[PDB]
Amino acid sequence: VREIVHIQAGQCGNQIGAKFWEVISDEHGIDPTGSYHGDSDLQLERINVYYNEATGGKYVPRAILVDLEPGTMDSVRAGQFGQLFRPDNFVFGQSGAGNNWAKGYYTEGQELCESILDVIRKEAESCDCLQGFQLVHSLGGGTGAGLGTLLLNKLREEYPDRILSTYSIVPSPKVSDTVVEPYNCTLSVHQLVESADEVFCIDNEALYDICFRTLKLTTPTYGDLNHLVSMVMSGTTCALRFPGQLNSDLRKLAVNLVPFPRLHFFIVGFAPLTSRGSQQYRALTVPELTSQLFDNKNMMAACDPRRGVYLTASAHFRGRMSSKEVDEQMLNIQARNTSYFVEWIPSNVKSAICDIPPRGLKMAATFIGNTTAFRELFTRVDSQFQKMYARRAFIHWYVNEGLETVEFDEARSNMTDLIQEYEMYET
Amino acid sequence: ELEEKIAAESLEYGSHVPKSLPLEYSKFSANALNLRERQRKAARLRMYDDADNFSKQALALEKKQLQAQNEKFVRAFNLNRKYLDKKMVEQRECFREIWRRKKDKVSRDTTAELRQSKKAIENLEKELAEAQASVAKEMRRIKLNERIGTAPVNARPGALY
Amino acid sequence: MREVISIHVGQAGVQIGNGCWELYCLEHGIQPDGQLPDAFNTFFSETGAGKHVPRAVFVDLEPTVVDEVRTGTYRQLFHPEQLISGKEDAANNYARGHYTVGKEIIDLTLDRIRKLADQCTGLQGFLIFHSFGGGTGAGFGSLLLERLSVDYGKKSKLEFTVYPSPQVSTAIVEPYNSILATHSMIDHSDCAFMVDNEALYDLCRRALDIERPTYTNLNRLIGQVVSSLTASLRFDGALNVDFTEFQTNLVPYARIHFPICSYAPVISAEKAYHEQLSVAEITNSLFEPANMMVKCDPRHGKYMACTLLYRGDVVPKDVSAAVATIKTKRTIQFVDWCPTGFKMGINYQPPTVVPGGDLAKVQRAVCMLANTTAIAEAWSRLDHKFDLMYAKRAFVHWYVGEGMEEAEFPEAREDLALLEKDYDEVAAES
Amino acid sequence: DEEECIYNLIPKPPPVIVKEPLHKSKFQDQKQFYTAKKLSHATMGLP
Amino acid sequence: MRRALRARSLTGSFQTDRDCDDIVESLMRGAKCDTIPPNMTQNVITILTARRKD
Ligand SMILES: Nc1nc2c(ncn2[C@@H]2O[C@H](COP(=O)(O)OP(=O)(O)OP(=O)(O)O)[C@@H](O)[C@H]2O)c(=O)[nH]1
Ligand SMILES: Nc1nc2c(ncn2[C@@H]2O[C@H](COP(=O)(O)OP(=O)(O)O)[C@@H](O)[C@H]2O)c(=O)[nH]1
Ligand SMILES: [Mg+2]
Repeated sequence: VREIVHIQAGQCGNQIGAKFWEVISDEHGIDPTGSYHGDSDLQLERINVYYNEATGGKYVPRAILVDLEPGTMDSVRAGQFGQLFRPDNFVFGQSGAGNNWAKGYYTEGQELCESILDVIRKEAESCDCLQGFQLVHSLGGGTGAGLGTLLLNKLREEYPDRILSTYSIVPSPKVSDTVVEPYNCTLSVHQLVESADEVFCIDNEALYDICFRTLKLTTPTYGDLNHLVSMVMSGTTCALRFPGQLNSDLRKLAVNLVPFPRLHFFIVGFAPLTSRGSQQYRALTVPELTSQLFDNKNMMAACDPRRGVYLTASAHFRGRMSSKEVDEQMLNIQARNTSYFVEWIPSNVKSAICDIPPRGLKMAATFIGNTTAFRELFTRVDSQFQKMYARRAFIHWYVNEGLETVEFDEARSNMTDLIQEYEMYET
Repeated sequence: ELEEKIAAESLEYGSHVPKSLPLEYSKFSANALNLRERQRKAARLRMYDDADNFSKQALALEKKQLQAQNEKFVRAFNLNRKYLDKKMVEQRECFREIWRRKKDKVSRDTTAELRQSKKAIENLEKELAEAQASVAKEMRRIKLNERIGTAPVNARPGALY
Repeated sequence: MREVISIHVGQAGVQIGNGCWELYCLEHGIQPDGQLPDAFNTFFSETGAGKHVPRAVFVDLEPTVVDEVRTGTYRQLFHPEQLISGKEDAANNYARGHYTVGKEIIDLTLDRIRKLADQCTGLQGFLIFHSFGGGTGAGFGSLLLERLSVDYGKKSKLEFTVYPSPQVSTAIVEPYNSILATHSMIDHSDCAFMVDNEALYDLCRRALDIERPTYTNLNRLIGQVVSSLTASLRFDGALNVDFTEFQTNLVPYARIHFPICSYAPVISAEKAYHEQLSVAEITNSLFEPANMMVKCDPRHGKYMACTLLYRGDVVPKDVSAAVATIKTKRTIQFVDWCPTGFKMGINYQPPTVVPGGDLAKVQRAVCMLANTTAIAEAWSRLDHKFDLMYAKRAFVHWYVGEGMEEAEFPEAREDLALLEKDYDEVAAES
Repeated sequence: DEEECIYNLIPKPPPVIVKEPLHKSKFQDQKQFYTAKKLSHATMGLP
Repeated sequence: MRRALRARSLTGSFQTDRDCDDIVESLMRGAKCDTIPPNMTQNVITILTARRKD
């Protein structure tokens, strides 16, 4: 009875969420038509976290779908698990996305926001309890980057106690999928820094590298990439759904990992990864999970932890294991590699254990880290923002929508201040 | 001192009330700018009598949504104020809680120190009463001996000198 | 006739309680549903037609751990009013579990324990379990003790708490939570015992031969001591020690009450085939630094008065011979005041085993509670860890945001300093 | 207690609450229990 | 408490706002639009847009 509201916004968020419901429905044992035919009584214990029950044994997820154009909605509507969603929860406009942050935030966002909030209010007030909100969006586009922040601000206005955890995808360092990303990302950061409580950053390039290096995928489609992201989102809330020897929910994670209000951007990872044909050679044990978790190549964000220093880190374990083994391993990784962990915080590594692992695996682990290495990512976008802005260039398409030039200067000022804040605490 | 800190906090919150509608709320929507663009391009042609119609159509739309955003701003300000108000109530709740405990510490230690002396006094007062009872009994026997009596047993002599 | 109340708070307390009540129910001969297939009534209350109910209260601000018992086998044993569950946990935050969310459930908790005490005609103490690093174990634990002090006054309140280990840690804000709970417990507790996971882990691997223990194995070890500690009130014995007797014998002052515990023999099945473990051997095994359940070396400091408890076919002369040999140890340092320095007890009931257990069926066993100055090592570690964080104000915003006033942080630091001062003053030369 | 001489002022010395430096415990040797051998970097190799 | 609810300048400083307010007031009294300094037009446009809305 710690329900979580899930919101999908934008092209990227909608597809990731679609795979995410397949992952849960398999774990809990729900048919695509919403019938329960599972295999364990434990799956029905706390299914209320993610689902509402319709009279007749039909289970409906707490999902809200948002887009400016119905293009991606129709693809999900034809999906395998498309029948699962509530038909009235589909909210969309009738205008092109525009790929413009100002247009999404100001021009079409205002019209859509009033309907979206009441759709949220139906699900938020329908359940016995509500811990926090779950948002999926990207930071390079116009719909997710703009309208997602607008809904985040409204959510912070109405519900100032709940945890506003969001999952975001950051533009890649080498080749990126939009011309005007530095404008969109810098504007989006200023909203996210103040309004949110947890932000998880995922990079597409690292997902490609992880697929080829470990999974040996010759042709990794977006389906596999969304599958990799879906595991982490399942892992974080698993402590709510199943019993364990040491429970650790969202607010425990926020207090442990966040030492100052603004340093709350996080890197994520998952282990183990089934190499096709090669895992026969590998002996999966708890120390092996730790080796993959703290390996720099498994991180989903292309920021090298070794070039920075750690502040806090957290690991979850799923399955029947020894508690002494877990507490010893966190000790060993912190003692053998001292230089990267700060001094003025002892016991930088948090741990947690849950007895029920996912299907097929015997044990699974999730790694969430916080480090100064994020200054690499913000420096990357700042230089792109700076030099384009000097030429003015694409500004013409944001000014006409009603955005004044002071917003660019304010967004850079806050974003640069965030960079220095990671600089200062390295001492 | 806590009351002074709360008063300073209250002053700080209300010091910076904007004199006009802030920037984020200040913008229009699509249906206003589109009508402005068609109005401006109509007047560029020698078709003024239709541009004037578009302007008068767009004015009544800007006038609506501007005051529509005004109510949202006022509601948001009031909701932010109510959050700060419940927080400072919680601050006072902690202060009365901590000093309730601080009062209990003294209220127990002082009563314990008195309780040591209270029983000691009551202990000796009972000892004195029982001691005086023997003296009164011997005096009563000696007084009654004044009119006929018999000799009693004597105490132990020669203890130590 | 003589009764004890058990309170379990947080994850660590209630998960220990599951193991303890398994040990008690099997020892007396009661099936888990509370029926029969004596000393029953010191831990249980009897209803008509032969159903027994324990004297226990299970409280945590989150329902997952408690609902395990509600769905488990023991659901038939407890009274549903006893099992109390909150809505959202304290998130390892002291201020959250004391002021904001702890006060929501406190008066509901206090009504039940007081209601449970009405049936207890001869109650003589309380048994309370904590983990100092947790938000509920410390924040709500400190709140619970403060009320019980004024609600019940002069009734001995004994605690069994998990102290933060030197090296092993699972919460980053753990040093913050321990110091704040340190102030409340030093004034209100009649006597508080100390245990830690790090020493119990090493004990559960060396003495008991286990490659990879879990929380379950450690919880059975603590139950043995509490069962041995309370065995004087339950079964017959040649020398009996009531709760007031440990209280006066162990402590010379009010603020020097903290003991440390030990137990012997802790042996595996295939080692006891060789080691006999008679009275002289088990008494010697107690004083080794290996068997201490808190990782603080007794050789670092000196010993004050100690208490020994024997379970089995033990004769008083063998006790006197063993204690005499211990006083011949020059590696053991005693304070020159208290030349006596010992109180011994003997009971005629062997320890109790558990199916799928870890211990051997030794026919005689000994338990030790001792007062020593070595615990000053344990606080100095906690003191240093706190100073590094508070110098840079590492996590203050979380605690301030939940109502806590910052002035409490130096005050709780100041109080721990006096406690460190007090122990060294007494430990100083006569 | 109505005397005029009392009226002028009631000064107080600096706070008798101890300005003393915080007590330093004697029990500071800790190599018994802080035991794990620290290394700069083994598992996470150099950049 | 949110930055949107908090007061903010329409330019780099309130002093620039006062200089802009002075020139806008001069414009209100019939001064032609070419009297504005070339670098100064941007702040004038932003404030005029804000004050029409007001
Ligand atoms: N011996 C033992 N210790 C445990 C067990 N479970 C948890 N712990 C200890 O409990 C300590 C921390 O307390 P928490 O787990 O946060 O429990 P809590 O007081 O309820 O805190 P919250 O759940 O956040 O309210 C950890 O250091 C663990 O070592 C257990 O089953 N056995
Ligand atoms: N992982 C993943 N990323 C995607 C997918 N589809 C799009 N993206 C990424 O999302 C980013 C921006 O998406 P965009 O179309 O602008 O979303 P918008 O905000 O709704 O406009 C691009 O850089 C894409 O790489 C997908 O199916 N999976
Ligand atoms: Mg708890």
